[PDB]
Amino acid sequence: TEFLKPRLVDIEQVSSTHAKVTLEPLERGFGHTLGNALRRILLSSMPGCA
Amino acid sequence: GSVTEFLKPRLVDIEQVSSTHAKVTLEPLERGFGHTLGNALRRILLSSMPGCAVTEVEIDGVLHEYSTKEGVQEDILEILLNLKGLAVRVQGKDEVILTLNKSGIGPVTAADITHDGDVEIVKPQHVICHLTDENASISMRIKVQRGRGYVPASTRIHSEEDERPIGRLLVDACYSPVERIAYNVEAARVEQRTDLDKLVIEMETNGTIDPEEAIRRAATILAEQLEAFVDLRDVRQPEVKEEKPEFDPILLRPVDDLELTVRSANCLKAEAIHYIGDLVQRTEVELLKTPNLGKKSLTEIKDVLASRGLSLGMRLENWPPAS
Amino acid sequence: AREAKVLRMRFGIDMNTDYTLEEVGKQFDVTRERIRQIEAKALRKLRHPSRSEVLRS
Amino acid sequence: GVLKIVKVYLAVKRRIQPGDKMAGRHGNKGVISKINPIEDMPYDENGTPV
Amino acid sequence: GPEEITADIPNVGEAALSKLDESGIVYIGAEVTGGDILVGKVTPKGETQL
Repeated sequence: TEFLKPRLVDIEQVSSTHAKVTLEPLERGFGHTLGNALRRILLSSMPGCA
Repeated sequence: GSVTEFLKPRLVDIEQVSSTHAKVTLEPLERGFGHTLGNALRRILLSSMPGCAVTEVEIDGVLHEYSTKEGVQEDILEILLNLKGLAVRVQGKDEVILTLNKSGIGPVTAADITHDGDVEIVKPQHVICHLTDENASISMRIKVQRGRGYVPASTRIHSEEDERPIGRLLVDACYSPVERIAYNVEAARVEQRTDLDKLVIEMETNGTIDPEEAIRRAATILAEQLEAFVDLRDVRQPEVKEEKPEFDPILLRPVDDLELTVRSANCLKAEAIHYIGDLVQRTEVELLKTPNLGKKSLTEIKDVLASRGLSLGMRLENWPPAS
Repeated sequence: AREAKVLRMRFGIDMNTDYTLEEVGKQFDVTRERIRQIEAKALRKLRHPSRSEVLRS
Repeated sequence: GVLKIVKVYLAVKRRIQPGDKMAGRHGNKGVISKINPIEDMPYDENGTPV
Repeated sequence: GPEEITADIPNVGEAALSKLDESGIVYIGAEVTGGDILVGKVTPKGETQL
């Protein structure tokens, strides 16, 4: 009728800077959609001072 | 919380070129977002969309989909394929049965379908059949449901209708109402600043859905999916399923597995006896007071129970553990 | 014991030669019907376990 | 031999499963890999995918 | 002994008559899958000892 939600969530911090996040329950293309979206947001749409 | 600037996108003119082709323009957009929302909206529209489609079709005089009918220039398969691309718009239901009766010489279109007050047909000119002789007549029942993302008949092996008559012919479903989706960035001449873009979304559908609810549902799906990207508790699953059956697993099966007469089945269905777990612990005293249950039915029960090893009117006050 | 041996000896298992109601009724004093009674009661015991149930098929 | 025999003609319909040997007309051999949704396939200025 | 085509197949459930007729032959147009019965047939064999 609608859709499902991602339930299994894992996060491993290989330090304070490097990290890995995994989300298992996802439908077709959603992994890539959120992937590219978040990638395009994190690589420019982020504030920060320089 | 007090940071960032950012802007907000809004819907403008929805140029409806045709009943199938449309254009949705989003003007209030920057450069990064205007080109980022493109792929997101495109993918969600080219898949994650509702819509209605035909699932089952029952035709009179036809058993399987590999047969034919007298006076029909097209075989059954072709008719099913013609029902595959049937533009249907159901008002407020999830399953509708459209009856289609038509006789005499001439082509049978979607207009010959009995017009329902809930079903809205986009193209009543859709070719379905071609009756030849004037003595030929066809009467079929079409089932339309509301789903998402293909899902053919091969997926459902037999997980629907335990009996399902021979007349019912299963057809593949093309739920996604959207045919093609394109989008162009383009520099926006927004009478304000200077560095803004207007995400123009070129859309082509079947006419069974309007751009309004289409774009809003798509963005709704994107938002609901981004909702899990807020907090990250890393919730795990408890698992640890119990592996110790206290009683025989057969008692978990319904009375339909007993394979008995129709009368006895109706008596058990009227005596509130669904599973065999209740019949196995029901004495003959209570079975005698059951409406329309004589010696034949009682002997039927004891024979179909003793054969499976079980007895009648036992006691196991552990029902039902333990979910 | 007076039921395990009964079912075991009657249907003849783990002892090769199987005996009848008489040859077991004589070795257990009470003859025929009595030894059949217990033989039936043992069958009553096996109406809950699922091991032999699924082993049937 | 002996007695009666029974023949059963049943029809199945197979789709293009990942692994089917499909080729062109110029000795263009090939084996289908994956399935790949339409939502993530190469497109142009128009909606037309591939 | 000879082998007969019947619907009285030993060790069967309700799935027997589900696809098969009163004789033991599947109806024309029925949907069958890997495991289903098409023609009911039994062969004589005593002894077995058990």
